[PDB]
Amino acid sequence: YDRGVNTFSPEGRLFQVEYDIEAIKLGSTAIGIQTSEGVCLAVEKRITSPLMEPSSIEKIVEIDAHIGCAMSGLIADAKTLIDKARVETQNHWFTYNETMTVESVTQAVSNLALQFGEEDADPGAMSRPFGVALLFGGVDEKGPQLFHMDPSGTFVQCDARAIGSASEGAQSSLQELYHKSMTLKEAIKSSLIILKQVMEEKLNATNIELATVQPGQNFHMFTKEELEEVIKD
Amino acid sequence: NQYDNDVTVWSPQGRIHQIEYAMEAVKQGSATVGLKSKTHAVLVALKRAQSELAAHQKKILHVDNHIGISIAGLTADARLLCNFMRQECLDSRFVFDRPLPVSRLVSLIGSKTQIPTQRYGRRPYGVGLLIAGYDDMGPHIFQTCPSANYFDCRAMSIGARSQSARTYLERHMSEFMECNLNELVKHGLRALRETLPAEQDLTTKNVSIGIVGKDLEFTIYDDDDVSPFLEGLEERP
Amino acid sequence: TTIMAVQFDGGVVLGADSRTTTGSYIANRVTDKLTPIHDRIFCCRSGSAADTQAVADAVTYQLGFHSIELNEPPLVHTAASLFKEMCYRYREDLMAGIIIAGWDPQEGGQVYSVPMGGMMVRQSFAIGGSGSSYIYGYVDATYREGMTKEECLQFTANALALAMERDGSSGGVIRLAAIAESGVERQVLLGDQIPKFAVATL
Amino acid sequence: SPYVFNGGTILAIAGEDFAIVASDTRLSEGFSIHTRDSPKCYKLTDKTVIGCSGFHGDCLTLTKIIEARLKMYKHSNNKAMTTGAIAAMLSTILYSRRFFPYYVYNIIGGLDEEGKGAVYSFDPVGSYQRDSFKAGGSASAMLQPLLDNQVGFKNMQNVEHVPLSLDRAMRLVKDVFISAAERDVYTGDALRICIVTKEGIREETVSLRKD
Amino acid sequence: GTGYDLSASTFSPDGRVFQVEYAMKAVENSSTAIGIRCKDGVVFGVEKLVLSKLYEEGSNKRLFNVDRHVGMAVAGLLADARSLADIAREEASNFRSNFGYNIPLKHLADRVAMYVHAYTLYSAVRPFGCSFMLGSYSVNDGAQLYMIDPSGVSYGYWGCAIGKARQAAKTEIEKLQMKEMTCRDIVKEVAKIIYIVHDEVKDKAFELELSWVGELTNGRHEIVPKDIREEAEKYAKESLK
Amino acid sequence: NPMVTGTSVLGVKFEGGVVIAADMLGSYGSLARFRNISRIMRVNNSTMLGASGDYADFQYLKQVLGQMVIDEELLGDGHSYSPRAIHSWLTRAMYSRRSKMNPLWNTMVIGGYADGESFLGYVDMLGVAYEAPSLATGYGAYLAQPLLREVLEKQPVLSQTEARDLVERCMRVLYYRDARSYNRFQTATVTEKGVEIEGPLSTETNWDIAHM
Amino acid sequence: TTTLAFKFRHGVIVAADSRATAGAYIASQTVKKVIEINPYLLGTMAGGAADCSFWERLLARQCRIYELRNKERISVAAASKLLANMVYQYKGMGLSMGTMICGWDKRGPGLYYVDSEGNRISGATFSVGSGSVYAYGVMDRGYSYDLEVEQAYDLARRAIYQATYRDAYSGGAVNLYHVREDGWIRVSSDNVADLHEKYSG
Amino acid sequence: SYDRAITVFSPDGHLFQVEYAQEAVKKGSTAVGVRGRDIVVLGVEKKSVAKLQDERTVRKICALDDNVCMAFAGLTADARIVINRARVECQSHRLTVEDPVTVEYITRYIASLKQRYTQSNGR
Repeated sequence: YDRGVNTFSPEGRLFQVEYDIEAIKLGSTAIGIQTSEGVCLAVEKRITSPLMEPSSIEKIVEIDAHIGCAMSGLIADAKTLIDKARVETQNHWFTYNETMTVESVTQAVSNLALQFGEEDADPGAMSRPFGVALLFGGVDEKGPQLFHMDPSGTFVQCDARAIGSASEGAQSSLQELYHKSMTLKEAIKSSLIILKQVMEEKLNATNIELATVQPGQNFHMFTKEELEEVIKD
Repeated sequence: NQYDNDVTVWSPQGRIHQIEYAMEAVKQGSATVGLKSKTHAVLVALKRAQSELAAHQKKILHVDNHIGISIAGLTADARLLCNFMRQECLDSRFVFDRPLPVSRLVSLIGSKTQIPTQRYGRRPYGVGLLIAGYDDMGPHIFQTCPSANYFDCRAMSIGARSQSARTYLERHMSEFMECNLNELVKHGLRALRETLPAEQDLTTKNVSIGIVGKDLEFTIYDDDDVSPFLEGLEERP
Repeated sequence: TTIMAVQFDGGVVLGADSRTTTGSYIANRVTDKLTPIHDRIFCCRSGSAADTQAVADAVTYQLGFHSIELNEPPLVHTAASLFKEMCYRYREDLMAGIIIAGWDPQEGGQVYSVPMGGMMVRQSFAIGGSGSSYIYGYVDATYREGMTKEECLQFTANALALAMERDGSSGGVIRLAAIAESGVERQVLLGDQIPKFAVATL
Repeated sequence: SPYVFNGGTILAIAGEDFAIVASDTRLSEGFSIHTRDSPKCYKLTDKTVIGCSGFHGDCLTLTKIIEARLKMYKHSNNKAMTTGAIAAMLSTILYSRRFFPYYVYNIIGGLDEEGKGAVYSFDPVGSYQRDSFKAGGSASAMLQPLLDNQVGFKNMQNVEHVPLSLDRAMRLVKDVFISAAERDVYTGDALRICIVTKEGIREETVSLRKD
Repeated sequence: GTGYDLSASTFSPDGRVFQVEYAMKAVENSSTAIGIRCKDGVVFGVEKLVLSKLYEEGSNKRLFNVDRHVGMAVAGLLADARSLADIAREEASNFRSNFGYNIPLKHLADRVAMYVHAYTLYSAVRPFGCSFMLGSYSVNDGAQLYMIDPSGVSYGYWGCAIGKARQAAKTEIEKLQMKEMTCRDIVKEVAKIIYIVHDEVKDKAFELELSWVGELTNGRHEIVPKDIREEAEKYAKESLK
Repeated sequence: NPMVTGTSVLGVKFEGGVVIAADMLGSYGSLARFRNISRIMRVNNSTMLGASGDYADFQYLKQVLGQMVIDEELLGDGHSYSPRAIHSWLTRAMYSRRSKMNPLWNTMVIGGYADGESFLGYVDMLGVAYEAPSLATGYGAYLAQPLLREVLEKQPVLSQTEARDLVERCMRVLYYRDARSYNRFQTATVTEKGVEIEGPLSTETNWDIAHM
Repeated sequence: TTTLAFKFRHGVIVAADSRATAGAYIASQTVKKVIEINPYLLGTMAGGAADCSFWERLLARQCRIYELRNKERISVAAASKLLANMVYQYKGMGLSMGTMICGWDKRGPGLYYVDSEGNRISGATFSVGSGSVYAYGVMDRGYSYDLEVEQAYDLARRAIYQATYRDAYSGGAVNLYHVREDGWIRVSSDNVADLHEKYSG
Repeated sequence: SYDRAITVFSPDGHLFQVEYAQEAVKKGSTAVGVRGRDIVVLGVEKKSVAKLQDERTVRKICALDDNVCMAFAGLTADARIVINRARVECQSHRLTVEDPVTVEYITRYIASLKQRYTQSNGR
């Protein structure tokens, strides 16, 4: 191109970031909500052939026993910030002997978004930004929390968020089915029915991944049989 | 069509189009206001709509026990400059054992922000700042732009449709230099209540307030603590 | 080594000996310890010869380059400060013990000292070297305000001679230089020209 | 030499709902005295406090580093720092200069997150441990045994295990410091005490022997 | 011109570095900043326009104290000019640290002009857009006034008129005797000049800045007192009509 | 390895102000080489300093402090430095330079007069810093501090003249029982007006004990 | 200092003392020398405490990162190799270290010995400190793979007590641990002033 | 040095260099792989007869270690470089850890390499 990367448009907005955010809407759909006793996270997997055992398709990972994450967009550039998250969490536990909150983690992870430039930029650095949307989740000193991220370093706290291609239908159908005193069962049922509504396949018992975090237990990723009892309805 | 891609080429009319394009960004967010009195300084921010595309944003930050800021554009650059200021203040306190003034900090900010406006492949910080503090010389309010040109102001607003707030401020000026805290806060709120589209009046979940002075270490006010300040407001005419 | 510098109204006077030594053997007996730096500014070397020569050459280069721009005769404080910095930045590797003297149109004749540390002091007269300890009492009892030129010349000559008899690391020929507004004048003393003092005998 | 011996002792005690940190207020060097007013106790938060002794120039630049790191943590995490985190940070701060270390003996005191008392002892390289009482400094050897006897009830028979109070510990430390001044030379000229409890901090000063 | 004006490393057919003309075109849109030198010192008469009066009196200052004995008056972009002020301060501090006396003015002008001209050759930088003036006075030498353009030229003057009104103002300094009258009876001439040159319809209002150096300030560069600014303004307002 | 050195320095604070005293000698080992040099300076209108030890490092610090103050007195903002900031800067400089094994062989004494409050500091080659109403470097710590202490323990409110006379007395004693001194010492003061320096002075002396 | 360790049918046994001196002055008498690296591994302190703590906290950090990246728990041999390789960079600078890594993996029990010089060796019986020679002699008369847990406990107690009765820089309390296939557990923190009565003393 | 941001975005994300690279992979000697309960097989097709050729020199299949193998279907020089670096890593791992590698490990290594070269400057 003939326009550089660190440029502005006649609207105050950068170009490459406005272009990368136009990619997130080409990824899979992810959902995350919070309650007074736990957070739930769910993600869809778009397999392509009866082969390619989906056991390898992993889109929900463990930043720590009390913190998880879910990604959408370019899954490649995603596995560069997860190692940084784990590194920072362990470095904190090593220096201070305690657990890192969620806000600190998300801030440290988002500080690395707008580091890029065609010039020196301390060689060994980035030539372009990451195309990925991240949704964190976990318990900390002040109840269950939840956050959100975008490829511009503009994270924001939320309570029920949905990203992916069809991120509108899963929000207009999420503004009315939420109340501040909902439990985990109905939460997961609502998430699963709206996923069903937005899914492209017949919602098999293995076309999706799910996880929960509540104070008592740690990060627990569900099995295949547990995902059966719930789908019976 | 060819001078509008780099921060180095001059236009035949003596203008650099890229810095104008950057300044066009600060005039896209939500409005913010800052003012001062004989012994107190105030900053107010107007988080918008609180649920959709602006669910929960933070437009006020703590820099030091006598300096605070409010931002009006990009956020990553804002955090960058914020960390810069914090480190400079900590260095001054570690070396001389005394708080750093405000004018010198603004000078350093301008010196840092002016560099990328000269050389190749760089871009200027697309953020406008409103700074408040109190030093031995009394209270101080400053305004900073993308172009490294800083101003000192008696009362200033930055953000979307802030011209009406400018008019209002210029209207009721001499009333200042005599009013106390609550009065200044009510003034600022009645001022920024104009930017709204004749609807969606103020609430306790959109306004953020920061206050500083001779007996305050730049206190902040969350969503719940504005209610005692929100009273005393008349209905929009 | 033994170097001496004196100041009078319209100029200055310098004085030095002519011996070099590497133990108890004399490698040279005529060496010149008066090194010009500009048309009207001089120096006086002591200690190691290599370091003194290097420092003086570099100062001469810098001062010529600095004077060719301003289009004005330089000052003595300038050269003295250059010496100060060069000998203070390397005080752990050098042994110089230098003196500066000269003339300039703003102030009259000027003298400065610069010992091994890297200091800088101006004084009505100055001395340096190993054989100076033996005359610290003679310059004190003879100096007087209001001295003319010839007086300073013979004073420096006598002091040098008295230092070159008791010290084994100094002797030979006595070199002198008189500086003023009109120009410079050099001079050399040897043999029957040097003073003599009768030796005590019982 | 890059080191100096300035003298100074420190004492700390814990309890169920309070902590105490006592020290001298004298600065010497060699056979002479520099000043008689230079305290060691330092306040970091409304619930934790520190004490340092040894080489002055090393005990004066570490406090600033800790203060700065506390401010930066408060700015980054949006909350203050507890006691254990302070100790875990100081260990690394000391171990950074391992082959060119400090020469200061630190002792931390404060309240546990539950509301109880906590004291942590350190060493110039960064090895710390939690305790009930410690007397690091120039006079540790004189004080540790007396504290062992009068707070652990060792080498005693048929002695109850009554708890400790505030006034009791205050009187005990006062008498101890009164005793240790007649036999040590680097100790005297003042006494300072800092108490930390569920309602904040208190400071007290006491006169001692001159010599 | 197709692409001969996109870089500072390109000569046009007739021979011209267009990017420097395009820069200096910026100072032709700023306020006038004249200054003169009679017999014992320099005097600047910068004028700063009033915009968004919510500001304080003393913002956007255009008169820096570069050093204990020299003063600067700028015209054009303020950021670049502040950078150049820092450059001059550093130069004058290093000179003193290395030699041991207050730097003269010719050398300062030449050094800063070299720095400014370093940017008129490569393509990795942008020519400055400020054209300023330096003033000083000493006892050995006398009064010294200079001027610099974005290209790197340094000439010595008796009177300059940097600003958009480069013409129609120099003439008003010719009739004056810029070598005989003392540094006390010229503030009035400078003030009435910058007052009658100002247009009252194209611009709302302005404020007047000043400075002083010479034997009265003992070589020190300081602002002009207000007790005399009062009578200066009175003289101007009475002379205009 | 310091070659040309300076001897003890004195400082005492009276009511509303402070006073300092220092001799004039660049002794080289055991030789009295230079005898008309000043070891006291004037940073600004409300701060003054004194040094012992090597004389070249003193000049270096003098130059740097002067340039700092000049850089401060250019902008024009109503602010300025106070003795506390100078003290902190000096302490940090000495510590940072010693941590690299290239120290400054000097011992600094700082006076000052802020708004209603005085100051009197102490700085060493290693970074040891403290304050007090009186102090002294070198042998002055054994022959002078005791007198000052004994005089303050009974009257901790001193007038200008009292401080001046006590300073003269301790300087006399130093000249008697010290081997690297001289009878040419300056005595500087700092009041609410500003800083002032008295020229070369000399003390009275008695030797009748030599007749026994 | 005094530490011992030995493995047999029912797993590994570890033990140490609770004393810490600075020359001839006893600074501490309640130290914890069995570092709890994790719910799966164990450590041991001897020489310099700061080093034996720092360089094993770092090892805990690295083992956790490994478990996170690879979804499989680390072994003992890899742990010892990591520690040795990270410590070999500081050869000849002043580090003092002696440690035992104890645990259980798919290869069965595991006991390794490491120091700052660089040597890394397995074994079935180890003792370290200024009083390991007095402990070897009594552990060698009574050791047997086919031991019962109670007798092994008694043997460890007895060895530590007899080593303490002779070495001056060793004494205080005896803290005994035990590692099993599903983690480890703490057993007791007996005091020497009370064992002297139970035993023939 | 060199830095020009070779790989960049587009109006729809659509990194064009990657699209072009995989369009090249759209050629290059199709390969095949299979996994059984007892055996793993993998083959590849030769594009030319080339009687004069020495087969052992032009082999597509290779070995990273006694446990692992691999094929490829694009350019040959880049493949050689990748294989060499993977061999280096598989040999360094067995040094630190006292056990061989798994397949996921080396696969993740290889893919992180390609990602880094997809994001870096001048590459």
